[PDB]
Amino acid sequence: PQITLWKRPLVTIRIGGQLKEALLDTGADDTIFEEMNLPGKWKPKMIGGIGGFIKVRQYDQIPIEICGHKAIGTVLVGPTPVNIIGRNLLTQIGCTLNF
Amino acid sequence: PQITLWKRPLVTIRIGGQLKEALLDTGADDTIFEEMNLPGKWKPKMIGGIGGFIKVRQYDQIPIEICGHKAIGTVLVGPTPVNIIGRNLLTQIGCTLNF
Ligand SMILES: CC(C)CN(C[C@@H](O)[C@H](Cc1ccccc1)NC(=O)O[C@H]1CO[C@H]2OCC[C@H]21)S(=O)(=O)c1ccc(N)cc1
Repeated sequence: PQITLWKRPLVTIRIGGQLKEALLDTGADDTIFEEMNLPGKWKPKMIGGIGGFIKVRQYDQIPIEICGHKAIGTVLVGPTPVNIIGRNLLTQIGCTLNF
Repeated sequence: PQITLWKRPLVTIRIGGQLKEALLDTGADDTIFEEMNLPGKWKPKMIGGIGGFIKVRQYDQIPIEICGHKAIGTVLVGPTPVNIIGRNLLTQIGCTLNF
């Protein structure tokens, strides 16, 4: 799709068979979801944003479907204000900025 | 232009006698720049993201030039680690997400 930016670019995603809303976020290097259960091993990690650093759980090679487009990559779980799809997955679905 | 997302979407912007690098950020509601001393009236504000909140000054009707495209609107100023062009100005320069 072509998505304009008068509203937040929130899209429904499928992750672990569950539907969630997430923000397409070109200023995020990484993908972070609010607290949820994901299967398999995770690695403790820390990441920084505008307001400081947080601790997250890093899950590798997680399939996610974003508006019907498949990605498989790293998903962090931690105290983000909203679920965010970052460039690690936006690149996999072929997303670009255009003006 | 078309900007891919393999790397951070940093572009040159002009805000006064300052040429700066800023992130084209679909996950940011409003433009926020690193500490600088802009002219007019303003309003204190707190903006939140990963790690918590920062205090900023909100300035209105500030003209900026983004890759040669003119914009004019709200610019927040505060201790952000990265200059960010948010949706408030991305819309004005005709920027969309496409996949
Ligand atoms: C978390 C988002 C809902 C909101 N943020 C914009 C977001 O794009 C920031 C923008 C950003 C970019 C770099 C540094 C700080 C903030 N990215 C971010 O936090 O990404 C994190 C996940 O991937 C990592 O890569 C970048 C930081 C990590 S925000 O910076 O907090 C923000 C919030 C409000 C406004 N008006 C402007 C910006």
